[PDB]
Amino acid sequence: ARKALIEKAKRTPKFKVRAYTRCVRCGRARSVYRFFGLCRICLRELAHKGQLPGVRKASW
Amino acid sequence: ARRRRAEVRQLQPDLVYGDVLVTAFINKIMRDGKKNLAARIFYDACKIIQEKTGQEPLKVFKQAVENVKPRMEVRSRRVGGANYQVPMEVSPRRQQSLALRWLVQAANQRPERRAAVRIAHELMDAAEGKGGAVKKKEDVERMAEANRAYAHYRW
Amino acid sequence: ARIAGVEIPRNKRVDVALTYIYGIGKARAKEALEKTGINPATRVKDLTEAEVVRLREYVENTWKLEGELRAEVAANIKRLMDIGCYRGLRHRRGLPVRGQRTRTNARTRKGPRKTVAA
Amino acid sequence: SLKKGVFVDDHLLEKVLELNAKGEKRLIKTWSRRSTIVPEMVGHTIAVYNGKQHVPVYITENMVGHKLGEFAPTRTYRGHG
Amino acid sequence: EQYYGTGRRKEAVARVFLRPGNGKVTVNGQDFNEYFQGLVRAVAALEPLRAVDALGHFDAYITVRGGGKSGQIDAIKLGIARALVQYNPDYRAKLKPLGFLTRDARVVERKKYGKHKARRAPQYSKR
Amino acid sequence: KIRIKLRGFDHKTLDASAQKIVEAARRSGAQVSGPIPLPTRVRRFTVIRGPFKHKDSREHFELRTHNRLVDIINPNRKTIEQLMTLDLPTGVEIEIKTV
Amino acid sequence: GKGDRRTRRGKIWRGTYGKYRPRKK
RNA sequence: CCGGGCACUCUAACGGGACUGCCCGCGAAAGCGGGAGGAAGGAGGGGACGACGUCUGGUCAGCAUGGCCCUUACGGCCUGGGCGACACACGUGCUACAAUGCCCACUACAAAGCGAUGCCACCCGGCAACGGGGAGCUAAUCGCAAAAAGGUGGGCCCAGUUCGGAUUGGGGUCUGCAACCCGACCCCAUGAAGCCGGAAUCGCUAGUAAUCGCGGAUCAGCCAUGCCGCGGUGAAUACG
Ligand SMILES: [Mg+2]
Ligand SMILES: [Mg+2]
Ligand SMILES: [Mg+2]
Ligand SMILES: [Mg+2]
Ligand SMILES: [Mg+2]
Ligand SMILES: [Mg+2]
Ligand SMILES: [Mg+2]
Ligand SMILES: [Mg+2]
Ligand SMILES: [Mg+2]
Ligand SMILES: [Mg+2]
Ligand SMILES: [Mg+2]
Ligand SMILES: [Mg+2]
Ligand SMILES: [Mg+2]
Ligand SMILES: [Mg+2]
Ligand SMILES: [Mg+2]
Ligand SMILES: [Mg+2]
Ligand SMILES: [Mg+2]
Ligand SMILES: [Mg+2]
Ligand SMILES: [Mg+2]
Ligand SMILES: [Mg+2]
Ligand SMILES: [Mg+2]
Ligand SMILES: [Mg+2]
Ligand SMILES: [Mg+2]
Ligand SMILES: [Zn+2]
Repeated sequence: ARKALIEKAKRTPKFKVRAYTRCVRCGRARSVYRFFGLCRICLRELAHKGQLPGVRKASW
Repeated sequence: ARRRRAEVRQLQPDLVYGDVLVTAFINKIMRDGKKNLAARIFYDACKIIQEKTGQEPLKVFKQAVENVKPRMEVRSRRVGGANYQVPMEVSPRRQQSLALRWLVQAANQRPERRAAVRIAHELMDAAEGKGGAVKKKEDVERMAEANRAYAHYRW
Repeated sequence: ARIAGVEIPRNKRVDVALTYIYGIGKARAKEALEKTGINPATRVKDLTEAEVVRLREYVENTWKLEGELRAEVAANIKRLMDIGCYRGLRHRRGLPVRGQRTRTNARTRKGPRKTVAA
Repeated sequence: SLKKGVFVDDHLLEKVLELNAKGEKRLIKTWSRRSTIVPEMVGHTIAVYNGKQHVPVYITENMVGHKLGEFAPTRTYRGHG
Repeated sequence: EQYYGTGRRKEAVARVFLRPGNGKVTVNGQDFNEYFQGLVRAVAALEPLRAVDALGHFDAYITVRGGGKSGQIDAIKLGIARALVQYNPDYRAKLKPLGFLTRDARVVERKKYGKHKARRAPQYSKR
Repeated sequence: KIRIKLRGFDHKTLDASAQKIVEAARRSGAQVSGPIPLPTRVRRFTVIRGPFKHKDSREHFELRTHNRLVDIINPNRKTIEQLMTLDLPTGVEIEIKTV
Repeated sequence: GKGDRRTRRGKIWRGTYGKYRPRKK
C-alpha cells in the first residue's frame, strides 16, 4: 500500500473501531494473520526460509 | 474400465433373512445413506406380505425378482454407416441389478401414501405377475424382439 | 363457524384452522387455546357453540384482524411513501425495501423478468 | 436499533435547540445523516448532504424516529431506456 | 476368570470383557438392547459367537467410545473376535475365513484444497 | 507435589530436554514420575499459494506446541540447585509450581 | 426445513437459539 | 467420587512390520495370475512433492524493480457518499417443491480445533435475542458443547398443505463514535415463487457419491449459503 496509508494504520487513535490490522512487512491490508502480523504472502515467504520458528509445511 | 475387468462389489448378507439379494435390494431403497430407514421399510413391508397374504415373504421376493429379470435387452452399437440398436442377452449380474432397480422405481410410483405399503404390493403384484415393474421387464424384451433383424450385429 | 370478518375455517384441527385467519397463526393460536382453555387437538367441525363464541369473542377482541389490520399496514406504507422517505421510495417504485441487492434477483418484489437486448 | 441510545449528533443539536429559544428559525446545512430527527427539529428547514450536495428538507411530525439521511437519497436514477 | 479383545472401526474404539454366563451383554453400563435399541444392524456386532457356536456360553461387559453407534458396532465385533480367539486359540481356524479377524482400515478421506468434499469437485463452467 | 510443565516447538529438542531433568532428579534425589506427553495443540495456517489469484492451490503449514509433563514428589536441595543453575535448554520453555 | 428460523432445524442451521431452539442441557 | 493401580483406552515420541521376501502355475529373465500369511499386500489407502519447456499465460494494486509521467498535486488530512446502483444477461451456490417427508417431546454415539485484552459453566430476569450477577480454566485438569442425521413416543393425512419460508408490517436485542444509505440476531404479524425443471449440462469408482452436523482462519460486528478442515451414517455401478 501507499506510505501515508501504511502510517495511518499505526496512528491508531480516534474511534478505536478504525484500527485495522496491516502487514508489518508489506503494508498489505488484506489477509493479515493475527498471530504473525504478517500478510498471507509473507507468511508463505518467511516460513519457506525457515525464519518462522517451529513453522513447517504440513501434510496428511 | 480400460485396464481392468472391473470386479464386483461383494455384499454382506442380511441379518434377519440372512441373504445377500436382500441387502442388495435394501440399498436401492436407501435415499441419501440411511440404511436404518431402508430396512425398517423393507422389513415393515414383509410384515405386510404377512397379515395380508398367507405366503412367506422372502419366498415371494425371490419370485418377484425372477419375474422382473429381463431375459434380453437392446444396446446401442456404432458401425460403418449409422449408430444401431442391437438385441443381446442380459448378463446374470445385470438382470440382478435391472430387476432390483425396476422394483423400487415402479414401487415408488404406486399411489399408496406410506412407503412400505408400496413395496408390499409391488413385490406382491410383481410376484403374482401383474406388477408395473414387470411391465417394464416385458417392454424391454419386446424391444429386443422387434429388433431381431439387427440380431447379427452383436458382440 | 366464522371468526372475525367472514373467514370460516373447518374440519382440520382447531389450532391449525385458526392460522387461516389473517393476523393469526402458530403462536397467537396456541395462545388463545389455553386462554379460553379449549382443546387445540380438537377439530373445528365439532365443538360447543359455546366454546365457539368463547373462542371467537376472544380473538376478535384481543388483537386486530383481517379487515382493520390490512387497512393499517396499507396506511403505514402510504405514510412511508409521500413523507418522501427512502423506505417510501422503494415502496413507490416497487423495489426491495430493506437492503438486499437489485443487480440480480429481486424477483419476488420485481415481478417476472422482462428481458431486452445486449 | 438502539434504546438506551437514540443517538443524534451534537453539531446541529446545538443550532436546533438554539433555534427554538432564540425566537428565530432558518436554513441549516449539516453532514449528519446518522442522527435521528425531532421533536424540536420540526418546523425547521435542514439541508442534508448526499455525498454530492446539501439538500433542503422540510421537517414534520411524522418524520419522527427517522434518520436525516432518509429524506436525502444518495444516488441518481430515472430508469434505464 | 475372564477373556478380552480389542477392536476399532473408524475412530470408535471397543474394550470387550468376556466371562462365561447366560449370554447377557452389557455395553457401557447398559443392556445391549437398550443402548443399541432401534438399530437394525446391532446383532451383527457379535457375529463370531454363533459362528463359534458359543451361544449363551459367555456374558459380556463392554466399554466403547469414539466414532458412532453403527461403526462402533463393527468395532465390538473385533473384540468378540479377538476375545473368542483368546480362550482356546484354535478358533482362528474358522474365524478369519469369515473375515472377523481384520480391522477395517477404511476411514474418512480428508478434504483437498480446491475440491469440495475431498473427491467431489466444483461444477465445470466453460462459459 | 512439585510439577514441571514443558513446552517447545521442536520435539527433537523437547524430548532430549525433559530426559536430562529425569536424571537431574532421579540420580540426584527423590522420586520423579516418568515423562508424560500431553497432547499436542496445533495452530494451523492454510494459505493461497500465489500472490494474485489462484484460489484453488493453497499451501498449508502448521505450528506445533508439544506439551510434556513430569511430576516431583519429595524435594532434595541437590535436585533444586541442579534445577536452578544446571539448566541446559534453548528453544524449550519450563515452568514449576508447589501445588 | 433448514431455512425456517421459526423451527428447531432452522435455528440449528443458522446456528442460533430462541423460543424454537432454547439453550438447555 | 475416595483409596488404590495404569493393566486397558488413550496421549505422544521411538522402533517394528512385507519386501512378490514363501508355494504351485506361466515365463528366457522383468513381470503377470493364483494360494497360504497376516492388521495390512503386489506402490495397503491419503497427502506433500510438479522434468526441459509452453501458453510474448497471471500479477508494476503484496513486495521488489529499469523506463515514462504529476509536485500547492496524479501527493497529503478529513467529513459525507460510492464500491451494496437495476430493463436485463451469465457463472458458482444455498433453501425447496415434501409422507424414505414436516413438527413437537424425550433419548443416545464423534472428531478436530479454538479460548484468562478471551471462552463463560451455574442462578436470576426475560417468550426470546440478550441482560444482570457470577465460579473454573495460562487449560487432556475449566469453557465453547447442543453434535446432527439416528432412536423412541406421539402429531400432521396428500392439501400450494403443520410442505416451502421469499416479501412486507410493527416490536425489540447486541456490537459499534455511529447501523438512512448498507449490519447480524429475537419475537408477533405476513406468507410469494415453487407440485423436479427447454435445448443443454456437472461431479463422483468406496469409506467415494449422496446426506448430516461440528470447528477454525479473517473478525468489533457481519451480509459465511463462501473458504480451509473434522468426524456420523453410508449406496449404486463398470459389459466394454
Ligand atoms: Mg476493522
Ligand atoms: Mg486485516
Ligand atoms: Mg443494495
Ligand atoms: Mg487415533
Ligand atoms: Mg472455488
Ligand atoms: Mg464427510
Ligand atoms: Mg474456473
Ligand atoms: Mg415449516
Ligand atoms: Mg490370503
Ligand atoms: Mg509392480
Ligand atoms: Mg516423487
Ligand atoms: Mg509497485
Ligand atoms: Mg489520493
Ligand atoms: Mg472517507
Ligand atoms: Mg465487490
Ligand atoms: Mg451461496
Ligand atoms: Mg402456483
Ligand atoms: Mg445501509
Ligand atoms: Mg404435493
Ligand atoms: Mg435444476
Ligand atoms: Mg479415479
Ligand atoms: Mg467471525
Ligand atoms: Mg459454518
Ligand atoms: Zn506481507
